[PDB]
Order: sequence, then C-alpha cells, then structure tokens
Amino acid sequence: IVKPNGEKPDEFESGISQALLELEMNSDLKAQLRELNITAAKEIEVGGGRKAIIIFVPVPQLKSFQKIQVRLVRELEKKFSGKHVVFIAQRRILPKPTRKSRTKNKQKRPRSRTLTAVHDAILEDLVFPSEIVGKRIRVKLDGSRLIKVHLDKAQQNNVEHKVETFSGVYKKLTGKDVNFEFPEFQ
Amino acid sequence: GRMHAPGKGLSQSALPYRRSVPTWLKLTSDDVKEQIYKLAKKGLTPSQIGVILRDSHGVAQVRFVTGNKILRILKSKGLAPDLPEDLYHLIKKAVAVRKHLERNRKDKDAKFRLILIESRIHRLARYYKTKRVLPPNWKYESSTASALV
Amino acid sequence: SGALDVLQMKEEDVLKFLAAGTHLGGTNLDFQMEQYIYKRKSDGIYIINLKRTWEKLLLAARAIVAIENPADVSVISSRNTGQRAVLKFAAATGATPIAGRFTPGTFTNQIQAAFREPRLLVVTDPRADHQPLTEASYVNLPTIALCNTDSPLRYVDIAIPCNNKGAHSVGLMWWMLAREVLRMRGTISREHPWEVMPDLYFYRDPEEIEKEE
Amino acid sequence: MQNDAGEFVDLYVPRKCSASNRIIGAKDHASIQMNVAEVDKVTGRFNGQFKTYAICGAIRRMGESDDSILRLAKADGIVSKN
Amino acid sequence: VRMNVLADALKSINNAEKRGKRQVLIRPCSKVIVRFLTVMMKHGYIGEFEIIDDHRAGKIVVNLTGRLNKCGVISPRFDVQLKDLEKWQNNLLPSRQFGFIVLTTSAGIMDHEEARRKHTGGKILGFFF
Amino acid sequence: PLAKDLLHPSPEEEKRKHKKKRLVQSPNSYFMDVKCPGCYKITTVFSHAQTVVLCVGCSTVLCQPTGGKARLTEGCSFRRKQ
RNA sequence: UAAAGUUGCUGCAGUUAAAAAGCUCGUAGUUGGAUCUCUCUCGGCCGAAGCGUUUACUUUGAAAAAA
Repeated sequence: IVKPNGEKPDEFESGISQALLELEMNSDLKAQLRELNITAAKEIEVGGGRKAIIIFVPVPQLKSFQKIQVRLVRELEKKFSGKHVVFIAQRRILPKPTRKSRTKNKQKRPRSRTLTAVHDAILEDLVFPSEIVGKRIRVKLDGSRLIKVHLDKAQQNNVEHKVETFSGVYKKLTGKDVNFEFPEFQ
Repeated sequence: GRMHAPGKGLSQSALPYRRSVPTWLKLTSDDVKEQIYKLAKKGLTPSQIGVILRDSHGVAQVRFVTGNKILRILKSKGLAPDLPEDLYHLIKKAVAVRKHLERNRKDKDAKFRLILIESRIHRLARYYKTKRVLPPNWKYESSTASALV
Repeated sequence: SGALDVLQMKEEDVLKFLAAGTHLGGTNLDFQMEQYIYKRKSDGIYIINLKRTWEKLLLAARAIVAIENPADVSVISSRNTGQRAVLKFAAATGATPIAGRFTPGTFTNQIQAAFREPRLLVVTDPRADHQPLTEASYVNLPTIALCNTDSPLRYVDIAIPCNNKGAHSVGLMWWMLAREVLRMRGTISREHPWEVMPDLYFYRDPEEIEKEE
Repeated sequence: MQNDAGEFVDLYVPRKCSASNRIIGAKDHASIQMNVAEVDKVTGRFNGQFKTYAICGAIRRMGESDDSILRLAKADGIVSKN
Repeated sequence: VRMNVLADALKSINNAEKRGKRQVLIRPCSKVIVRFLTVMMKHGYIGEFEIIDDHRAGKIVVNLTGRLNKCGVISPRFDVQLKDLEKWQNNLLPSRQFGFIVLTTSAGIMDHEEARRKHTGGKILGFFF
Repeated sequence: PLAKDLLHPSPEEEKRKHKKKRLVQSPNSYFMDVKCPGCYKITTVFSHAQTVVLCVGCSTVLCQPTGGKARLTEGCSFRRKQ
C-alpha cells in the first residue's frame, strides 16, 4: 500500500500499490513487504516514446527495500512491460536559512537535509545495484555543468541499458544533467 | 610538516572513495557495536579498538558499517574515558620523561623533549577546553600528572 | 602515414630494421624520447617502437618533399658513420650535403665561404651535430634528426627514433628516408623494390676497404 | 586591430605558435614555419598541398618542438593513431 | 600551512600557462575557485574545466588555452566601493581595453564591468588578463 | 610534457604514484580471506595488520606484523577480496 | 613638498653591496583547508506588529555653516 504525507491519493500510486499488493499475495517475498511501505510513485517520459517509473520510499525502510530491490524491480518490469523502475527514497530538502524568514526552522538544518546531500543520496539510490566509484563535474564553455558518474563494472550489464533512463530520472527530479559511464579501474 | 620537528613526512591512511560496508563483511551494525563494547570493557582505546577490528574482523571502517565513530559509540553507551585518548597519551609520555629526568639530571635533551611534550599537552588541553570536553578549571601540573595516568 | 595503406610499413622494411639493429637503442633514455620506446630489455637496452619510427620517417619525408627546391634541404653528418649515407642521400634526392666538420658560422656568417641559407636541416645525430642545430636556432631553420634513446631533442623539430650508433642502422635510415622522399615526389614507384639497396649508404672501416682490395 | 569605425589600424597581424598560441615575435629567429606535404590517399604521392605549423623558439629550446609537431600532425590526420 | 586556496589555484594556473601546458591540476577546489574559473571562462581566457570529486575536497583539471597573460589574487580581500574601482583598474589592469578585476559582491562573483553594471561594490578577489 | 592528459591517467602510471598523489586517492592495502588446513573456518586479515592474528579454530599464528605488509604463515591460503 | 620605489600600503631591500635573531619553545598579536540552494491577526485582489541570530561588507536614503 502507499501512504502519502500530504494526505492526497493518486491513481498511478493506487496502481503501484495494487501491484505491490499482488506481489504480497503470491511470491517468495510476501514476508518482506508486509511491513515495508512506499510514499509515492510517478511516471515520466525518458525519451522518444519510452517511460520510467519512480517509487518513493521512507528512509528507514530503504535499506530493507534494498535487500530485495532487484527482485522487485524485475517483477514490476515484467508486470509493467517496457517501463523501467527505480527506487529513490523520499528525501526532504530544507531551505538554506536566509536573513529574512520566520518560525519554521528553530533548529539548525542537518546536513543530510541539505540540497547537496539529498541530491548525492538520490544519485546513489537511483543506480542502487551498481555502486558509485567516481564523479566528475565538467563545466562547459557556457557555464553549464555535466555530471559524469563512473559505475562499478562488476554489475554493468544489469544497468547499462538503464542509462539514458537514470539520466532522465535525475534530470526530472533533480534538474541536473548527469552522464553515466564505466571506467577501467574502480 | 611536524609540529615540533623539522620533518615533512607524508605517510598516512588513504581512505577509499566508497563509503559503503565491504562485500566480504557480514557483520551487522549491532554486532560491530557489541564487539566495540567488549573491546572497550577489555580496556582498549578507540585507536586500538579500530586497529583490531580492521586487522582481525575485516571491519575496514567502523563509521561505514555503524554510521558512527568509535569514540562517539563509546560515549553513547557511556564507557568513554574521562579525558581524551591523545591527551592521556601525551600526559603519560610527559610523566615518563619527568620520571626519567629525576634520575638523569644531566640529560638536557630530555628537558628539551619534555618542554616540547608539555607544549603539545597545553595546546591539546586548550583545544579541548574550548570544545568543553575538559572542564574549564582543568590544568596540567607537574605533580598531579602521574595521578591522571 | 595517416592510415593510408599505401604508406603502411612492409614486412621487408621490418626485416631490414631488425637486421640493421634499428630497433635497438641505448641504455639511457632522454625523457623526451619516452614516447618512442616500447620497453626496456632484461639487459638495460631500450627497444624502439618501429611503428613510431616509420611514422616519424614518413613525417620527415613529407616535410622534405614540401620544399620544391631540393638543394634548399641541407643534410649534415659529422661522424664518419653517416658521411657516405648523407652523400648518397644528397645525390639521390638533390639535397646539399655537409659531410665532415661543420664550420661554425656557415648559417650565420654571411661573409664566410661556405655560407648557405637552407630551408630545412637534417642531421644524423643531434649530439654529434649540435653545432648546425644551434645555428638552426638563428635563421628560422626547421630541423630533422635521427635520434637515439638518449638523444637530446633541443632544436629538433622532427625526431626520427632510431639507432644512430651503428653504421648499418644509420645507412639504412638514410636510405629509407631517401626512398620515401622519392616515392612521395613521384620518381620511383611504390610497387617494386627500389633498385638501390641500403649497403650503398653504409660506412666501411678503412680496414674493410683494404680487405675488399 | 579595429578602431571604433571598424577599419583595421595594425601594421600587421603577427602569427601565433601552433603549439602554445603565444605570439611569435618579429625578432624570434629560433621560430620555424614548417610545411608538411599532403599525400593522395590512393597513390601515396605529393598532391601539391601541405599543412603549415609555426613553432616559436621557446618550445624548440625546451625540446618540445618534436612532441608539438607530432601532435599537430596527428590531429591533422598526417600521423596514424597510436 | 596552506591559506587562500584561491591564491594557490591562480598561482598554479599562472605557472602552467608560463610553461605552455594545455592543462593544469588545481587542488583543493572550492566554490570561490569554481566561480573565479567560470568568470575566467565566460571571457574566453581558460576554456572548459572538469571537477574531479574525491570524497574530501575537489580537484579541478583546467584545460589551458594560451590566451592568459597573468591571473593573480589580491590578498587581503580588500573591500572595494564603486568609486575605488577605477583606481583598482588603473593599478591592476594592463589596459582599459581588456583585463578584468574579479570581485565578490552580494550579487555573486563577477568582473568589475559587471559590478559597475549591477551598481555594486564588494571585496576584490583577484584579476586576470 | 606540455600535453599530459591529467584527467585520464593510464592505470599503470596511476598505480605507480603514491597513494595520495593519485587523481583520486586509493589505498595500496587490501583484505584477504585466509584459511588454514588445520581450521574449519576462514578469517579476514588486513594486508598490513599490526597485531598477531590467531586461528579462529586453533591456537596458531596467522600473520606476523612487519614494517609494511604482514607476514602470513606458510601453508595458509590467502585470497584478496574486492 | 615632488623628485624619493633613498621609509616602499600601493611599492623597497636583507648569500656576497647596510642587513635573518646562535637555536628552538611559547602568550598576546597577525593569519587560518573543503563543505550547507519569510509565520498567528484586519475594515476581502491588500495592508503588516516582526525576530529571520547578529556583525563586517556593499548600495540607498536622511542629516550634515559658510568661506
């Protein structure tokens, strides 16, 4: 099932929760999802006519959601046909404390709740089966920044097709151009 | 370079890029915490605890498995020493040098080295006093030092 | 070359190089000749990558060809190991030879008897031909050199990485350069082997000519 | 070069090193302008064209004229890759 | 010890440009260094650069186009008003036709011309021409 | 010289470097699963262990600390991880 | 006063021309690595009491004897 924070339901989220319920009914992982939960689910066009689906997970469940992440993504790729599935936790970005504000931040903003840390965690989670082994921010002649990510070559073929979908998902919920490549050394 | 020596050594640990628990390590975070607690009960400092966790248990970095540093873990459990490890070792070295100097009073090199060690002790104590790790009344003396050791 | 298969290196050329010891450098390596060496041997000898040797020889031949007055190329050799090779190269290609001692001021002193203003300069050894090379830095003179592993690359514009110590290697390199320059010019074809052979460019010890007479 | 009206007011435009882009001076006698003959791709002969590379005297003094000219030729397709 | 990482970065760039190198490695990187390099790039003085992410502090590989005469830091970071900008330009720049003084203002890091356009003073970080 | 690509060092050159002067620093050390014929379980040993490690199922020395890499006792099979 | 960049903040010198303390430690002083992108009320398309931690900085405005 899906439990949102802003007390608002969605039909695509309803379908994703129904798919998770079906997985709970009949699988070898029924004992896993009966405590886990999701928060939201969104479809976005990656390029051409393709589509990709992003699940959103509470942080404490995320590691548990990463024990069985590959099985679940394969199951939902089979069920949702030619659509890739990515699990990115629901991370809140607190605003940078300026000089003009009022009473909504009485405590110091944690680093984990900053935009930089949240986006780094989003990048780390968006490619979960492959581990990040290097990052290069190249600044183009016009000042725009292209991120190039080096992924572990131990698990390459499982995620090589997922590039140009990783990048689209990142561009959609982060706004930064990101590239993915595989280096000879880790 | 070195604080009190002309050396410009470069040797130090070079951490890997990844901040993740290694694949070979099956120990859970609570298991590492329990091992740390046992090692601390045995009377070992966080440096020694990390050394024997790395060397025998495959724990490359306790921070990347537990999410917390060893000294912070010990403080949270409540079995951390009164004064920090580096300051305690500096005070121990100063006490040893002073005990040597009483029976060897013509050792001017020992006096020079004791001055250097006590300068390091005072710098570390001032830092820990600003960070409130030590009480603001804490002072290093030439008589009560062996009591703290 | 430029990946032009008509310019690619042949089996016969490789055999000539291996027989002359062209690939065999010295025990010392100039830091600017690192890119031309394949690997050091078990006895401290550096092996010269002959693909890079062919590439640099073709580049030098291209530079020589783009001088439509052949006498405006000066071929210099101070060592005896390359004097006959330089003379043969000058005869075949039309360049101007300086075999023997290079008189300082040849390029700079307008009044001297041997004063000349070449457009390109080719030398057998930058170490042994350091005097013309330095004068090349006075009159805007591009320079080609046959460089060993320990050769100094100052004022050397096209450095051909080859053994330039042995007489066989020096003669073969000069013969190959003349062959490439002629082939690019148009005279003599790239299909059948050149009617001249490297042993004409070689140097024979006076005892060898005595043995041959 | 240009004034407000747009006309060119320089005596001449000095050439720049093909390796370092730095201006080659009027009394830099150690600088060279070398031409590399272009070759027909099928016959392998001089077709009358060439590539021009200017190297200042500083680079030649440093011993980097060889590397610079080799790299300029490689980028022009004269030198085979690797 | 090391202070003014921008000074070290600009010194490395200057020394590499004097040597004729096409690239320079700057370490450690910083936000001020990246902003200064971007201001340099928009005027075509250095060209593109890449930020290597090591998990303590960044490095920057800056491609060098041989258009740079001098890049320098002004330490300490003197606070500059719009009136003193002309005096700083006369002191530091080779000509009124080119050369930029980089300032950190409340609107960001920018050259002196953009500071005049935005009508703001600031603290002088350095210059390049 | 004058054109070294600092963004893409060759792996041999980067392994030649000091572990801190690399483009991204990486340790030269490693962890090994070590196994003794007189034992029924493996253990994890740091390549540069500073303590004397003992067999988990026996009382035998496993590696002796040295200046750098530890000296693994003969007869023990060691395999690097990662 | 300028010349005097022969008082050097801009902007000087200190191997041999005048000059780095014999050598370290050390308090004050000076300097200090990366990192963080505007809310309860009132006379329904407005208006606000503010404490958002402040300071430096910068810009603006006010006020500031003529000569």
